[PDB]
Amino acid sequence: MVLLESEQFLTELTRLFQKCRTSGSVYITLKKYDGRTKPIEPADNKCLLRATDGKKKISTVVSSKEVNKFQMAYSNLLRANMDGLKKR
RNA sequence: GCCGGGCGCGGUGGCGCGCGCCUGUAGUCCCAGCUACUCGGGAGGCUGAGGCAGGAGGAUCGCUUCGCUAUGCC
Repeated sequence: MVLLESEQFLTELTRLFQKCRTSGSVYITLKKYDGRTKPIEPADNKCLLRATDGKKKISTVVSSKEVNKFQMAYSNLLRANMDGLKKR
């Protein structure tokens, strides 16, 4: 798939959230990433996040050296783009 | 040989396909065409892949529920 870095991944996730506003759903999947590139070397410090809407899909890999920078930005992006609920 | 799958709607005689919904792998991009006919063509990555039968777990399709008694010639 379209594998991008965190900087472009967040921007494209923003576009997905905006495009799935009036019609469409946003699918976000998080899973521990081993690092394999060939069918069954195995790394234990990677995580994989895939964002799709049915038509366009993007994927990203976050490691230890970038977890600290990516966590806050991802949480802020979710807070900004996941509005539209009841406030009780 | 493999590189998503399924549900409903729609088009086509048919394939490819468009829309909405749900759900995966470490593992896809582009161009719209093939012309009575079961995946049209191009460019990339992989060695294991395909089919059958059971089991638990998601969104959905079809069914549903007249007696008692009280103050008293104090």
